[PDB]
Parts: sequence; structure tokens; C-alpha cells
Amino acid sequence: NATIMLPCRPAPPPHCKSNITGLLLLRDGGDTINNTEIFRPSGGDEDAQWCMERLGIPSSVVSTQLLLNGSLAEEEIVIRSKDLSDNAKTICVQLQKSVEIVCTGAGYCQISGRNWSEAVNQVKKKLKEHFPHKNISFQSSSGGDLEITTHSFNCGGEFFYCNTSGLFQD
Amino acid sequence: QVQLVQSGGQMKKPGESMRISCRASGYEFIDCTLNWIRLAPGKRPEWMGWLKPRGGAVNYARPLQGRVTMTRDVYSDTAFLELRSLTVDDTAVYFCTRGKNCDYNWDFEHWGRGTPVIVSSASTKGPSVFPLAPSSGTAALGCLVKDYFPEPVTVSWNSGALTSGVHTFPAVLQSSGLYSLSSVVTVPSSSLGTQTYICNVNHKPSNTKVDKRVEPK
Amino acid sequence: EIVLTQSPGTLSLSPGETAIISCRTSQYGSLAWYQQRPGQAPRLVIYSGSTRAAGIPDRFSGSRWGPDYNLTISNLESGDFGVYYCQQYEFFGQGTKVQVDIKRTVAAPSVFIFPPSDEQLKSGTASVVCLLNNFYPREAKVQWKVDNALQSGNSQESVTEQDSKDSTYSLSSTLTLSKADYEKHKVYACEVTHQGLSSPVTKSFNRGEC
Ligand SMILES: *[C@@H]1O[C@H](CO)[C@@H](O[C@@H]2O[C@H](CO)[C@@H](O[C@@H]3O[C@H](CO)[C@@H](O)[C@H](O)[C@@H]3O)[C@H](O)[C@H]2NC(C)=O)[C@H](O)[C@H]1NC(C)=O
Ligand SMILES: *[C@@H]1O[C@H](CO)[C@@H](O)[C@H](O)[C@H]1NC(C)=O
Ligand SMILES: *[C@@H]1O[C@H](CO)[C@@H](O)[C@H](O)[C@H]1NC(C)=O
Ligand SMILES: *[C@@H]1O[C@H](CO)[C@@H](O)[C@H](O)[C@H]1NC(C)=O
Ligand SMILES: [Cl-]
Ligand SMILES: [Cl-]
Ligand SMILES: [Cl-]
Ligand SMILES: [Cl-]
Ligand SMILES: [Cl-]
Ligand SMILES: [Cl-]
Ligand SMILES: [Cl-]
Ligand SMILES: [Cl-]
Ligand code: NA
Repeated sequence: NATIMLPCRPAPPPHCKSNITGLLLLRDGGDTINNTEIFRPSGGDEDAQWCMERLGIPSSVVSTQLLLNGSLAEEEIVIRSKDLSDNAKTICVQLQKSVEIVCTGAGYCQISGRNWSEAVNQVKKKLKEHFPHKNISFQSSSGGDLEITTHSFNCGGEFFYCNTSGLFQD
Repeated sequence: QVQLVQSGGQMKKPGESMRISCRASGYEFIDCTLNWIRLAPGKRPEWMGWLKPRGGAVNYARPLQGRVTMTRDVYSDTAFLELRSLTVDDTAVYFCTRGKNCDYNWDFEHWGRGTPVIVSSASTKGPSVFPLAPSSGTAALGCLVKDYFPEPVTVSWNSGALTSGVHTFPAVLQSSGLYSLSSVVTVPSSSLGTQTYICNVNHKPSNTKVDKRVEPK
Repeated sequence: EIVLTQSPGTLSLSPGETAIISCRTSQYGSLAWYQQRPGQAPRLVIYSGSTRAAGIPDRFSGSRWGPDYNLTISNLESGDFGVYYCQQYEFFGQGTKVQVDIKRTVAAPSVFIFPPSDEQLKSGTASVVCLLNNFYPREAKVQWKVDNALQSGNSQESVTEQDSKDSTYSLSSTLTLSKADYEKHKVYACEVTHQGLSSPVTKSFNRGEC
């Protein structure tokens, strides 16, 4: 449980720090192997902005996987989605405590593994409420373009990509 | 309109990988989720995964993770399915399907023509036609189209003139991976003495055409 | 995870009468019924539980009560017969097979037996063929006997569809042996057991006769 280094590709400058408010996930469909529900980071897909609007993320913030500069849900994690049992509709997780992502300007952006893993466990606990009696699991995206596969944000008018392999592998 | 044109049927062998396509014409390609479903012989439809072309986000069914890979091509409105490390249990018909509304993906009104994939360790063979002799009311005789692969074959009698009392049974998959087929006909016994009968077999998948004369023993 | 339980799997009906298929879903969701004509791509019949799909006869009507869903077909046309699957989200059901069965007077089969051609024997194998021909109803039993030795496993039945002309079924069981095994034994018999026959008819041939 130490600090995590995320190799963001286009060398994000050292002044790109943002406060993670929520996540965008997708539940794997089909018969559940070994009684485990898998969740992977999404870009939002059909109802992407819908989620961002409900989390108070401004129109200037366009990100994937990790939602930034939103408003945290008071009291507990809030799980939203046009439909949970529909694996085609993306899932919209709003955190109660943020996790700052700080970019060092050296080809990496850092996220404290202690605070991040604390959020991950809170999210898994809440997801275990809606999907009861099944081990909740996170994993990295199973396919798509590099905007969907990585945490893609923009800083200073430049679009960047951040390999979130370290964040979603439980 | 809602038109989903798929590629032709392929024959693969255990271990090989397959790639099939599906071009979508008649609607905004990227606005609708596009799924791949396969129907196997006697097994309920199995959903393999879907793909949202705006962003290319794939969602593969948990069983198939690792083997399956779903891509797209927005320039040409073509969705691709790749399944790797095939087995005899992958013999099935694969479909790309789209929902009725692009707001709900699981009401598949629009289905592709279908692309069948046969996974057997048995290269193509042309049939051997053997005569089912009558051997002496009415008497019956026929042909046996045996040890051929893949389906299908066409059996006609007397170049299409004789069609009353004809039975072309369904083919059977033999333990050796090849198919067998019986086509018989019932005729007056006296006619059997004077009248002559031929069965014409055409196995197009191997360009094997045969005309067997069925003669009493 | 949805547990769709569909019944009854097999349905034999004559054109016209009603056909009621049904599913039972664990979770609550919008359910659709699909039609697969044999040799064609599936067809969307019902969606959203009972909302009839596009261009589907008013004869197709779905009903829902709690977790149980029905599909009711009335006045079975010729093209309706096939296999019907119920879908909820990404999961389907076992399905049911809707077969056409024209009711008529119980006929009987015309059992004929064909030894293996001498050409086939020269090639190394041997395939004997029994032929239950033009009977009704479908259910018939072919037992292969060889020197009064019941044969199970070697045979391989294969049945044709309802003959549109006379509404009768035909069948051809193909028993296969190696030339060695064939040339070992003698009397090859095919025992038929259809209700149309008062007792089992045992058409047979002794090897080397005519
Ligand atoms: C789906 O199809 C089935 C088959 O028809 C329906 O189940 C039927 O339910 C009705 C309920 O009204 C039963 O009829 C009743 O049976 C008893 C007889 O003592 C009586 O309480 C009523 O006067 C009436 O006769 C019926 O037994 C039952 N089906 C069969 C074959 O018996 C069902 O309603 C259909 N729709 C659904 C389930 O949504
Ligand atoms: C919003 O995000 C930008 C980077 O995208 C960051 O510089 C800024 O501090 C964030 N605002 C807040 C209130 O955290
Ligand atoms: C946002 O994060 C920055 C640094 O990452 C921090 O200085 C600031 O206090 C945070 N504000 C909120 C509201 O989280
Ligand atoms: C992310 O990084 C890990 C290791 O650093 C690598 O194995 C993985 O392939 C990367 N993913 C992408 C989408 O580049
Ligand atoms: Cl904040
Ligand atoms: Cl990819
Ligand atoms: Cl990377
Ligand atoms: Cl099954
Ligand atoms: Cl097939
Ligand atoms: Cl030949
Ligand atoms: Cl056969
Ligand atoms: Cl017929
Ligand atoms: Na034997």
C-alpha cells in the first residue's frame, strides 16, 4: 500500500493535479465464472455525460475511467446507472472522499495507494450491496480505443492518456 | 434498411483461429450497440459479447474471455469478430445483431444472414455412392451417399423425372467426422424389371458429381 | 445472472390449434420471444413482455403474470412451426420445438432391408440399411440383430419430415460393420416395432442368399 506511478503517455506536465470524484465502470455480462462479478473502467459510452451531470462535473472536464473535479457524495458512495442489471448501460460511482491524482512532469502521474485502495474497498462494499453474495472484482478495460483503455484527461488544452493498469487489478 | 451483411461460412480445425465480419448498412453505424450471438446445434443461443462503435468499447462474456476479440472500422461500418483457439465445440452459426432501439440493446429485431463455422478435424472429402439394390407388391431401391464432408449433397432420381415416392433422408454425422446419407424410392416391381433408375449425386463443396445406376441384384 | 426456465421443450401439434410456450425468469426485466425457422436467422416475435413486434400476425400474443411469461399462438400457419426462445437481457432459455403433426389414421411401415453392396465391401467397409417407409405416427423402434445378437450403438437412425402429400414419415437406420466383422456372422435382421404392426416385423436376409 504505497504510492502508485501511472505511466501517462504524452508526458503530462508537472502542474496537472486533479481531485478524483467518481468512477465510470462496466459490469461484465454473461454467466459469472466462479461466482464473481467483474467491473472494468468505462468511458461512459451512451450515457457518459448523464453520469457527469449527476456528479456535478463541469462541462470543461472531459475524462475517462476516473471522474475529476466533481462533487463528492455526502455520507456514502452513490451508485447510479440507467440500469444495473443491464450490462450495456455503464455504471456511475460517486465517491464520498476524493483521491488526488498529481502529475510530476516526468512521464508519470501519481495516486496514493493508501487513499486509493481505501476508496476501492468502499466502492466494492457498496457494489456488494447491489450485487449480493458475489465476490466483487476490478480489472482493466477488456478492449477499445486508447481513450477508453486509459484514463484520458486534458490539461492546459492538451489531451493525455494514463495507463490505469495499477488502479484496477485488485 | 436495418441491413447487416455478414461474411461467408468458414471451415476450421481444432486449434485454428477465425475472423468473420459484418457490415452494417441502413442506419447510423455508431449510434447502436452491436452484439455477436452464436446458435449451436441443440444448445440455447449464447451471447458472445457486444461492441459500441463510438469509442469501440467491447464487453465479452466471461466464459470466452481470452479467446474472443471484437473490433470495428467506423470508416467502412464493419464490425469484426475474432475467436482464437477453436474446438469441436465451436461448430455453430454466428450472428451480428442490433437492437430495435439504440436506447435498449437486448431487443434484437435485426439479425444478420448468418455465418456458419464448422470446426472438425476432417478436411473435405467427396462422397462414395453405393447402390441399395431392391433384391426383389411394390419394391424399393436407393443410393447411399457415404463418407463425405462437409454438408450438403443433392440427390435426384432419373435427372429429375422420377419424384413420386422418393425419400432423401437427413444426413447423419458418423463417428469418423464425415456424413452419411440415404436416398431411396419405391416403385412397382414389374416396372423395376423393365424401367431403369439412376440416382445423381452432387457434392458441390468438393466438385464431386456422380450418377449411379441402381440395378437389381 | 438470470435463470430463465423454459417449458415444455417438445410440442407436436396439427395446424390451427393453440400453442402455448412459457418461461420463468428469476430477475425482473423486459422479456422477448424469438422465432427460429429451421435454416433461417431468428425472428423477433414479442418484446417488452407482450408488445407484438413489427410485422407479426395478431395471432401471436404474449402474456405476463409475475415471473411467469406465456407465448400464445393460435391458428398455427405452415410457417410458424420452428423453435422459440425467450430472452431477458443477455440470457436465453432452453427453448421449445414446435413441430407440425397432421393427425390421420395409423398406417404401418414398409420395412425393407438392403445388404452392403459388393463395391462397398471391396472398399473395406460394410453398411446395412433398414428402411421403415411411409408410416404414421413418427414413434417407431428399430432394433438391429445379427446372429440373434441385439445391436445397440452401431445403428444410426435418420427420419424425414411430414410428407406433405400423405402426411407419413419415412425412416432409414444404417448399421455399419467392418468387412471382417461382416464376413464373420451370417443372418442379418432388422426388427421393427411400430404400433401399426400387430407384432414386431423382422425383415432379415441371410448372407450369401441370391
Ligand atoms: C399461461 O398459460 C397457462 C395455460 O393455460 C395458464 O395457466 C392456467 O391458469 C388458469 C388460471 O385461471 C387455470 O384455469 C383455472 O383452473 C382452475 C380449475 O379448477 C379454476 O381455478 C379456474 O376456474 C380455471 O379453470 C388453468 O388451470 C391454467 N392452465 C391449465 C392448463 O390448467 C396461464 O393463466 C397463462 N397465462 C399466464 C400464466 O400468465
Ligand atoms: C480541476 O482540474 C484541474 C486539472 O484538470 C486542476 O488544475 C484543478 O485544481 C481542479 N480543480 C479543483 C477544485 O480541484
Ligand atoms: C483538490 O486537490 C488539490 C491538490 O490536488 C488540493 O490542494 C485542494 O485542496 C483539493 N480541493 C478539494 C475541494 O478537494
Ligand atoms: C498498461 O501497463 C501495463 C504495465 O505497465 C501493461 O502490461 C499494459 O499492457 C498497459 N496497458 C495499455 C492499454 O497500454
Ligand atoms: Cl472537489
Ligand atoms: Cl484493442
Ligand atoms: Cl501507456
Ligand atoms: Cl443448453
Ligand atoms: Cl453448422
Ligand atoms: Cl463412387
Ligand atoms: Cl442415413
Ligand atoms: Cl418426404
Ligand atoms: Na459385430
